[PDB]
Amino acid sequence: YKYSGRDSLIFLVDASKAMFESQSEDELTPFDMSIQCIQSVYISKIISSDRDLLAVVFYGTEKDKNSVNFKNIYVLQELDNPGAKRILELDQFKGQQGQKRFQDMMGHGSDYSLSEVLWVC
Amino acid sequence: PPGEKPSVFHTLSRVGSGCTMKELYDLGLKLAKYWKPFHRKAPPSSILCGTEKPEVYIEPCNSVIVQIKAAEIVPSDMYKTGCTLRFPRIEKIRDDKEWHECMTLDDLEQLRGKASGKLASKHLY
DNA sequence: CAATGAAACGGAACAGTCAG
DNA sequence: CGTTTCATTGTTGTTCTTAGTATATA
DNA sequence: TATATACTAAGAAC
Repeated sequence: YKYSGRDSLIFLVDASKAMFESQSEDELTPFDMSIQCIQSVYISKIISSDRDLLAVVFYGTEKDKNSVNFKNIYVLQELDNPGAKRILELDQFKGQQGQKRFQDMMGHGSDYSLSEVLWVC
Repeated sequence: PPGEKPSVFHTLSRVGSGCTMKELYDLGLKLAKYWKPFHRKAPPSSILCGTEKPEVYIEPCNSVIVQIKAAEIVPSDMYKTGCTLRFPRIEKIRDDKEWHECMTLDDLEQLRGKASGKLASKHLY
């Protein structure tokens, strides 16, 4: 494909109360799993293809901001070249204390609609 | 009157240039729930119209102020103000201004009479 | 990776036509 | 007629240069 | 003890 073009991967996690504290057992957590996956892939992409684009955007949240001021959508970090200033932002949420921060800053997880999630991403 | 907000508006010109399409999409999403179909046989009282009629109208309290830069003010038989704008385009979407902060016919007349309709009357230094 | 170019559009004004 | 948008040409990564430090050899 | 000979490892140039 066109060389000057670049790969772009956007990240989008269910922010409802569904998997925020599912934790059937005490050995994993889907949010602690999804955020771990995002952090790992994003740090790998740092070194691998630093020219590319990544973005993380949560849906179903209670606080709101996006390009179109919709409901229950949070664009955590926009599409831009990867960098540490966002490694830290993602890392801020890794942890039980971190999930406490996430819930009391954006929300428990309200109602949502993946139509509007696809529209906004 | 002092302390009160305007209730009757006089159309001046049509503008459709100066905004990036992302800004236009944002403004359309913002205003979508306020547009009402325009009836020539039943026009709104807050918005009088000249010969030019819009396809849809919006009540002034729900609208947005736009900053317009145009070459000059020229006579027109299509707008009630007796005049329109030559080469008009939107410079900024004035989200920092309220709807009632729109100028008045007195301001329009002052601008028209300042330089014989020309809106450029200041030297470059 | 972007400055430079176009092309595409947005009215502005005119008149002839058609309806009525 | 003016404004805006898009697409394309300049863009570079690599090789070589010098460096620096390395040591043993005479 | 002196001398250079070797190397790698830098660099920047294009």
